Amino acid sequence: SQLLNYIDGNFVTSASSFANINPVNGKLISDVFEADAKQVNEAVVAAQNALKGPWGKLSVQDRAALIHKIADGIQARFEEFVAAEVADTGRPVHQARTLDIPRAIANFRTFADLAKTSHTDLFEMSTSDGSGALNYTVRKPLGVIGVISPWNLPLLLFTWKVAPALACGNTVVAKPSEESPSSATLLAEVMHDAGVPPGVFNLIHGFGKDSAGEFLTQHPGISALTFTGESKTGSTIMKAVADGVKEVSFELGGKNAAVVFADADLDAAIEGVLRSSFTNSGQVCLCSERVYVHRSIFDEFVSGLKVEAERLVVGYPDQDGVNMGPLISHGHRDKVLSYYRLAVDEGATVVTGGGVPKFNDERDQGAYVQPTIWTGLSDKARCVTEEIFGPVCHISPFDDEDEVINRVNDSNYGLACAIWTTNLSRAHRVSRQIHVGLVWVNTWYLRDLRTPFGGVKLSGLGREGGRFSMDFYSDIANICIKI
Amino acid sequence: SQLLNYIDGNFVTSASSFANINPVNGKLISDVFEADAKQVNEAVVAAQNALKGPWGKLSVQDRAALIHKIADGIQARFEEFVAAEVADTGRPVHQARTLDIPRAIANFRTFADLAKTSHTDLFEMSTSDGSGALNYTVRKPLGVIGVISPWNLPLLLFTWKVAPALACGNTVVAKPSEESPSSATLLAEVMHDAGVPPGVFNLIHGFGKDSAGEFLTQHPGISALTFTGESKTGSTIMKAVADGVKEVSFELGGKNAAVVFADADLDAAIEGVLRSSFTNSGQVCLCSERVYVHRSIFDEFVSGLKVEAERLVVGYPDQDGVNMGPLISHGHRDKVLSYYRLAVDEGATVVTGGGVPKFNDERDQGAYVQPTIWTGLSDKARCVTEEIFGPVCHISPFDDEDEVINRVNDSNYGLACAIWTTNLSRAHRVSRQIHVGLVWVNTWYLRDLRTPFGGVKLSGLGREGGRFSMDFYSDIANICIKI
Amino acid sequence: SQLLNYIDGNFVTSASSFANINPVNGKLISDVFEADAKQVNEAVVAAQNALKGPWGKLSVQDRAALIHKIADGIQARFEEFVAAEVADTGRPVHQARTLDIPRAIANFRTFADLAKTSHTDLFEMSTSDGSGALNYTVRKPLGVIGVISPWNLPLLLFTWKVAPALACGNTVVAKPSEESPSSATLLAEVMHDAGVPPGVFNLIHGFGKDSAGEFLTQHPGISALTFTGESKTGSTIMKAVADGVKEVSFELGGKNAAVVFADADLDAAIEGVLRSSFTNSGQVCLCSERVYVHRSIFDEFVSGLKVEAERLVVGYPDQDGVNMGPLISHGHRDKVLSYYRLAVDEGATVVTGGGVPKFNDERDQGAYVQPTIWTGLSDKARCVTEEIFGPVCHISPFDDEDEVINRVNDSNYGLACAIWTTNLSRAHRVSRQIHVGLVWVNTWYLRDLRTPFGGVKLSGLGREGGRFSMDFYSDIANICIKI
Amino acid sequence: SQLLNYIDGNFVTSASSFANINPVNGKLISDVFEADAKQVNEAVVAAQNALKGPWGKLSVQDRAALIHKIADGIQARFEEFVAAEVADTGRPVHQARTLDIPRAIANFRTFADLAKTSHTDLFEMSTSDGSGALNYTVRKPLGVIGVISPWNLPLLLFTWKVAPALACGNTVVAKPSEESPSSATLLAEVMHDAGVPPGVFNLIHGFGKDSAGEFLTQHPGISALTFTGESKTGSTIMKAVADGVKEVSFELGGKNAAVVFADADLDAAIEGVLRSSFTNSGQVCLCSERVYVHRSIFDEFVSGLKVEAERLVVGYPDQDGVNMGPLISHGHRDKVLSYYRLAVDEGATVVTGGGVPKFNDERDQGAYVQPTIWTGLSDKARCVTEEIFGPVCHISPFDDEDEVINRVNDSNYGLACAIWTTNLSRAHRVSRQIHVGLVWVNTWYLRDLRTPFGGVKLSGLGREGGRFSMDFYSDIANICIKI
Ligand SMILES: NC(=O)c1ccc[n+]([C@@H]2O[C@H](COP(=O)([O-])OP(=O)(O)OC[C@H]3O[C@@H](n4cnc5c(N)ncnc54)[C@H](O)[C@@H]3O)[C@@H](O)[C@H]2O)c1
Ligand SMILES: NC(=O)c1ccc[n+]([C@@H]2O[C@H](COP(=O)([O-])OP(=O)(O)OC[C@H]3O[C@@H](n4cnc5c(N)ncnc54)[C@H](O)[C@@H]3O)[C@@H](O)[C@H]2O)c1
Ligand SMILES: *C(=O)/C=C/C=C(\O)C(=O)O
Ligand SMILES: *C(=O)/C=C/C=C(\O)C(=O)O
Ligand code: NA
Ligand code: NA
Ligand code: NA
Ligand code: NA
Repeated sequence: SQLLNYIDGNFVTSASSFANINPVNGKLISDVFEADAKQVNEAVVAAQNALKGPWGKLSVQDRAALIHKIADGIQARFEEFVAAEVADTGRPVHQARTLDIPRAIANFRTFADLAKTSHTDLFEMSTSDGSGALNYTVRKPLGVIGVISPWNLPLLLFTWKVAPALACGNTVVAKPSEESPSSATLLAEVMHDAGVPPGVFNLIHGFGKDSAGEFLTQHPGISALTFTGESKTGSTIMKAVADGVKEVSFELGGKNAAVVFADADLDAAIEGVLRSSFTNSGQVCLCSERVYVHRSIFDEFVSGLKVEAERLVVGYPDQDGVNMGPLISHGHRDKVLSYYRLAVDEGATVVTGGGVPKFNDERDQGAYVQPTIWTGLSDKARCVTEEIFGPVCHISPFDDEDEVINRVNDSNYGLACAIWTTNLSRAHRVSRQIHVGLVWVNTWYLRDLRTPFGGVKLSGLGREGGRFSMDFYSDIANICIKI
Repeated sequence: SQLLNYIDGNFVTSASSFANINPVNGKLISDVFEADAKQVNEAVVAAQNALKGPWGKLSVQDRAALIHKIADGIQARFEEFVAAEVADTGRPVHQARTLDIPRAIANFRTFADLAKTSHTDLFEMSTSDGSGALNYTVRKPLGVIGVISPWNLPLLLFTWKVAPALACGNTVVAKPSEESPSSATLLAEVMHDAGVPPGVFNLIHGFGKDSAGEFLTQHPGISALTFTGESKTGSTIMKAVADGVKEVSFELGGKNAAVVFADADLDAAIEGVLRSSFTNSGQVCLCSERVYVHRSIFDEFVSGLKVEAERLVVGYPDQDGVNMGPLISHGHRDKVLSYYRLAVDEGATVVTGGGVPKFNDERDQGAYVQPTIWTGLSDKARCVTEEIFGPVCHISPFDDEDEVINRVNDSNYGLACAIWTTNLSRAHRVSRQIHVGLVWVNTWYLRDLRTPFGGVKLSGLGREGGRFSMDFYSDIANICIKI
Repeated sequence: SQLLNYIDGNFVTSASSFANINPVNGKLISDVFEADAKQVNEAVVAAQNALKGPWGKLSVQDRAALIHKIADGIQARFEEFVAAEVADTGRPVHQARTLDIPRAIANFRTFADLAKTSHTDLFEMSTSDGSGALNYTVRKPLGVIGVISPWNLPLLLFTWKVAPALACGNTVVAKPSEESPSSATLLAEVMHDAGVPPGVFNLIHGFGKDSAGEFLTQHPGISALTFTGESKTGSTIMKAVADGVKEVSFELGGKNAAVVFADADLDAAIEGVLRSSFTNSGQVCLCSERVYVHRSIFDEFVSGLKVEAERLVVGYPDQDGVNMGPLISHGHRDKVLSYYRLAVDEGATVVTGGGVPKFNDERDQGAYVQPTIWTGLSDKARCVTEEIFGPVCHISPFDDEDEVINRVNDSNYGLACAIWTTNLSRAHRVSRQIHVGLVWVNTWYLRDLRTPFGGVKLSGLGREGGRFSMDFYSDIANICIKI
Repeated sequence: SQLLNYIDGNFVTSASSFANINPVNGKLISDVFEADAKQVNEAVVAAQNALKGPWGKLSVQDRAALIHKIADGIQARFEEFVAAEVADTGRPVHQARTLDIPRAIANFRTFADLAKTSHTDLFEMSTSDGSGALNYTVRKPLGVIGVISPWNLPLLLFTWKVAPALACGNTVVAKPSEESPSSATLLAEVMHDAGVPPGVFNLIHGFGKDSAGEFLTQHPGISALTFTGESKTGSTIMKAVADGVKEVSFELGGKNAAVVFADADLDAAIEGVLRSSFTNSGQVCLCSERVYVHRSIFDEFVSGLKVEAERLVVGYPDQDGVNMGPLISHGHRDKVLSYYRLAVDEGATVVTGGGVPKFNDERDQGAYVQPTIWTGLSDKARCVTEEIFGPVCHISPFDDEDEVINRVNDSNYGLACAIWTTNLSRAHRVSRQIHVGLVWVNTWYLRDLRTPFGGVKLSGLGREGGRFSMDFYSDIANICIKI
């Protein structure tokens, strides 16, 4: 497979290519052409020009119809996108079929609909002469949106940004993770086939520092940079755009906690924490890598989770009953296993997992690790405070509600939290005190696309979703008429 | 000993003081104690702790009531605030009495009221199991808000940030401009007398780089930094908070245009542009330093404006009929005069002004300049493209509507624009094509505090005002209940 | 052709039928089975029951998709719907193709989208015990919506009610005008073929008093009655539902004015008033039957409008260049002609029209009248104060802006007004003073479906459109959780 | 003591008067002049005129400040208002001090605040010529609001309607209950002393039918009628305004249930149903006259409530620990006692009360009744299906969740419901299935004034509160500008 850039209506190669590797077996899947600085310029300039072309003349209704046409395009190639997403990342086929590709479709449809329904405000005011004035606001395209996305939910996160950007009339220069370039490239094909005017959507491949990613953030021609990824990368991009004072929107992961209270449905909570720790092999920014369980049910909770975790099938994306594929790459697995070691050095008890499974086939050339549970670490351990981004959790007992709220909040991060309790007052009382952008009670990662999505502290800045995306991806302009 | 810091409920001095100069005559008004890094730490920690004190326990109704009491406290000492604002800045006593102090009181009242009325959102969704779920959002205090304000509308802009910060339940560490520290110090005494709990509002004095401003900016304990001032300082601040990924809100001035079309009420447009160019001696981020006038009325407009500008009385804040005071400082005076010279060098015709008036009294030791009108420069002239922040405007003819719209938008800034026209279609057609955050038609700087206020490009990031401030100064949290 | 009721998923006849007459030539088009009280009761009960079936279990997104399927079904038979609407009413084919059927399809799509995007409110509050409470609101189906619609824009107005009813999860019993039953019956076929569950949508044919309309109105099983038609009829319906305290929504026509100021674009105003007076042969609740024109342009406006009126082609629905078809029925024509003589008796100058065209072919057996302009009546003339609902307008001069505002507002109706002026202040200053639900400036009947649509005084009560429909066709419930 | 009408800024007598009776002892408190038809017309005409006077030139800020001055004026005479409401109704001094008078003050403050903060909508749209159009909406005063209020919470309910009416710029003609005219007459003095312009607020005394109530209702000069009281009276008023098609808003009582599930905090539920049944001697539209208790806790619950009920002190309004005053009147006690008898006829077990207390003093000439509890009635009994409006409740056991939901909903009414449960899923799952306007979980009659308030079925029409009031008491006008 060859994966090219898509710049100003055309697919183009580059001076340099890099390998896309399948993490299931270590095999080469494709050569990917790295955009250089010149090509990034070309994309941004094309994006700037396209804003003054046909795209800029479309009614909101026409624009929304075309975006639905994009989403029809993905649906018409549904299985091709499933296969591309699975090949890049090793994620289970059922996950790609139920979470990944459908969400990418729903992202475009949801924001296409919002572009049609959304309106703005009218404020009337008195003036000293008695004639009054009126202020009204409009939303306009911000301009060229730079989009930089990660490899953990490639098409979902890539379209989570591209859909609202296009729905708001912007043009886009978008750079997918070098680890998972395939579905974004098929998306370029869908755009092209749907007749999206040239320059409106541009796809550039490559890495971050000293590559397409960095060149994007440094380009004076963009009006905003939306990014999901590692928190320190957020800081770097924020510095990079500072001289342009570009608008920024960041979701930057975290060190999320699950809390299980004594009145929880215990079997429900065990299954739910199994899902929150090990979904996508723990490679969701929302995963619970810290878990607090009331002392009175701690042992029974830990025993039950150990049993469920050792029932997880780890293997081929299409394997019967598969629950976990590999990590995204050998590089990421190096990081995760170095934390597996660190946990033991910090004095953890390894409840289950802690290494890599032996398959006695090509999966041994892949990037698999075992689902892993720890117990016995202090709230200050590095494995309990630093984002690992693997299929792991540490479990600790607690006694008191105010105490556990403090321990959950005692973090430089604050993206998400999951709480288990059957008690009505506790759900609402505790949830509002957790210092994060997203709380789930008796579930996890349940998404209504209209809700504000973002984190606090090192976990991000701004919110996206619903009207928060409609506001971020638009110039909000106030027009005051003296009457 | 004159102007003290206010930290954790105590007025405190510092190791070093600096002079506050009266720009009317260059005399010393007061010594101001410069907060050092330790004192800035102390203020941030105290604000962090106050979030856990009784301030954090107030209901929204009680918090609002207390904010109204701060406003009452300003009103109670109205004329003292006027005298402080006038002493620091030389602004006309009438301006301080009508624009500055009332706006500051209205800032607290409007955001107190919005604190009580504002509400959030309820989203219902279906789920696989048929029982559904609820997402609802809440606003919570962001935490400690760092406020850095400029010297041009001292109390107005300082309260513009402090009022919504308090209304949203935050605590505050605020650093007013070294040039105009008096009214913010009186506001501290007002907070004290009102019984605002210690730590909730903290005042630190000093400069930017290597002083209280830089320190505030780099402190890990703040949750956001809101700033009004020069764009390049905005960029410095954006880099400073980047490692903490702190929320940011910037309004950074610009090079604003006024446009007068042939069908304007000519007398009103001349009066309007006289106000937009010379109010506060041209020291408002919203002033029109570039003016475009349809060729059919260009000479008449220039003639009329010249006559009106030369009627302006430049003098004492309590001078009979006074229109303009001095610039804020000799240092700012030097910048402005550097531009007055550059304008001649760039080939400008000096319709009026272009130097400093000769008063033959103590005003000669202050920082006055003349209101100045230029003509004959090209759209690329430095004097036409760089923010001067003085009482000056260049006037250029135009012929076509699409032409003038392009020349207005050909700028790295985009804060505000004023359009003069009596034509219904043109007003709405042209206003929506101007790439700024704020357009006024047939008026200027007419303010409804509910409206989104901010700029595009180098002129800012984000919006404040109304629900935009309620959002920026709050954590927006989403809570999802599985049923 | 025979037109059946549709009740509980089955097309059914009745003991009695009535004739559907083509107003172009007076010929019989169809027999229509009249629903009796007994069949009305079956529809209401089937609708109640359908709330507890599969319909009531659809997620909002699934309900919206099925509603888009209804719209797809109409589109798939677009030309059949065009032919049906034309046959019943005589409207020009081009109007059916551009206004009527497209708006019916748009009505369903607009409200299906609003069903997906709309959300409700979250209010937090403090309590005595310091634990606080939460109030959240939800939208639920009101229950069974009774829909009674008029003959002037049959499918347009029929679906304007049925679309939001269904979108909000209600079930429906709908009674279209006896003059225009055909497209409603086609809509019933589309609903059936789309798989809309039995009892969700019920179509009952008949008249008002002592027939289907009245019986629907009197049935205790409905939860609301939405109605567009004659004002006195709205009053009757309001009395009929009073004992059940049913929710009601009425749009009741009016005696709308157009105002042409001295600075109007005269040719555009002539064309605009031509359209506002004579569209659909003046059979729109929104038509201008009163026109005020500034004295300085009155003679030229009257002359220009006479020319354009006499250029209108009055003829067959598919005749080349046709502008106007007949009135809906002989009965309506008797009413209109009655007013035409009354105008003469009241002292009117007949500028043009005032009678019936003579075709010397089968159209003479139809229900045609001529477009008619009057001049010289006083503001108290009956022909200036009572809604005629034919292709007529009276034109009167004025001198003063406040004067004409008073004359427009001096009416027992207040549905719409159209104003013509090129002046920015005038447009906003005048529009806000007109006591109507809807003002247009320099256009007429330009519809954005998100806007509140409705009248004041005798012209209606309640608003529909956008969120106004979502609120009216829903129970709004507040749920207060003590924490 | 005399109570006059207040019309066009003047207190005026009438050709007739009637007795205001203290229900504690049947002693005459004052004579009340009964406005006649001529006087009502004079009030409506004065309110109509005042719309064009100084009231109507008020900015929204200035109008709100005057409204707050009205509130201040009530606070300034707080104890007098307390005394007037007690005298009229016999309510405990304590309830008047904490519930009635402060809520009346909060009603004006909350709507004055809303008046300042509320804004409207801007919708942009494409047009066929490519220039587009703008639709913006505005709120204007509806006109003259007719207000008719009941005697159970005289000032609270009088001001609940009057406050938003005035906050929206309307003028008011208000008719308080014949049983409780005092606090409203004091309000008129406050309005007057506050400088409220003549004609803005008019107070007319009298009864319903054939008196000031009915006359208001039939007057063609009002624009709306807002009413809280008996459901049949709402049906009467709806017919009365129907010929003018006036806007109507009704809150019409009900037969509200409380539901106590087995996992309720039993003690809390016992206390909560005590309050919900006997507050204001059960004369609240919101009281729980039907209570369902899970079978497993039924006997315990009844036992507990009997004991708490017999603890209640029934006596003088100022009497030591008084919990209950008398009924409002003798006529009303007759109605209630008649239900006490019917309960027995219908076969009910009297757990407690069921008659009148015996004082051996002036109170024996009052209108006291005992707090009563019944058991053993069927769901169809008249005592369990008809509004008594006394301090009575019937308690019935239930077994299943879906069962009790069906029984709660099996009512021609639907105002409020209180649910008791500690379970998170149940509380949300059950609350949304109750067919009422208002649900409380684990509390009762907890009021956030921003929330929508109203009932379904016979219990009302429309919603009031927050923006629902701002919309009902305003004309919503849409203004569409073609560009
Ligand atoms: N947007 C406005 O309203 C506004 C206001 C004042 C000045 N200006 C512009 O800025 C120019 C210079 O004036 P100025 O020097 O007072 O503006 P400045 O932006 O440098 O300083 C304004 C505020 O920022 C603080 N500050 C400065 N440097 C900082 C730093 N490195 N870190 C943290 N805080 C810092 C200052 O102490 C002051 O409170 C003017 O000529 C004008 O062009 C704009
Ligand atoms: N607002 C509008 O758009 C509109 C539309 C049509 C007619 N009108 C006015 O009404 C006049 C007469 O026309 P029309 O008789 O067809 O209008 P109408 O108001 O009497 O009837 C319209 C609809 O209401 C039904 N209806 C009539 N009486 C009823 C009753 N007592 N109970 C229940 N339903 C009833 C009809 O069957 C039809 O479906 C026209 O001349 C015109 O002035 C207004
Ligand atoms: C009345 O004759 C016209 C009604 C039109 C509407 O209701 C509409 O939505 O356009
Ligand atoms: C009915 O008896 C009580 C009504 C209460 C209100 O309307 C309220 O605002 O609290
Ligand atoms: Na890969
Ligand atoms: Na100074
Ligand atoms: Na017909
Ligand atoms: Na009484």
